[PDB]
Amino acid sequence: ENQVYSPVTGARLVAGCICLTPDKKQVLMITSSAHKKRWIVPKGGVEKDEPNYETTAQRETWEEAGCIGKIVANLGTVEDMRPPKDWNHPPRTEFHFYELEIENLLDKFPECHKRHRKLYSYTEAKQNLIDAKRPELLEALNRSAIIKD
Ligand SMILES: O=C(CP(=O)(O)O)O[C@@H]1[C@@H](OP(=O)(O)O)[C@H](OC(=O)CP(=O)(O)O)[C@H](OP(=O)(O)O)[C@H](OP(=O)(O)O)[C@H]1OP(=O)(O)O
Repeated sequence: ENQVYSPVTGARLVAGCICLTPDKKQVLMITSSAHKKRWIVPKGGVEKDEPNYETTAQRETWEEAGCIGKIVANLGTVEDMRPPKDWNHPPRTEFHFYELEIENLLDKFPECHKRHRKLYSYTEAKQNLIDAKRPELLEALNRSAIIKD
């Protein structure tokens, strides 16, 4: 619709955040809208108007998790290497991830009724993304400044 794709791989361009607490013991996570039981991290599709990936990230973090913070690091890109449904390979999604230091969480936000939202230690957060079958999101988490204990 209004989405943007890599001119090389034709993959859909996404940006998101690893929203860490100030102490950096916990990371904010949200539930998928399609898969209502899977815990992921805030991200969404880049739109034409958006000048940089930081814009898409901070927007998507707000819309999806009602989270406000400053980007303290670029974590680089990870790919969603998901084989096409008629599989029985070019990547599906390129994600541009930033580390964000949480300044505030709001009780209202545009998908406050469509998603849940919780802070998880590195351990619980690792298992959640295993359960979710999203290792490219775990790769991003690992590039963060999160404490591993
Ligand atoms: O499920 C997947 C892809 P995967 O099954 O991991 O290969 O992602 C959907 C995405 O559709 P797709 O085009 O297949 O990537 C969904 O996107 C689309 O439907 C866009 P399109 O159908 O490709 O135009 C949508 O992703 P975006 O947030 O980036 O929009 C879904 O996110 P949701 O809104 O449910 O949180 C996202 O699910 P998830 O990341 O598990 O939460």
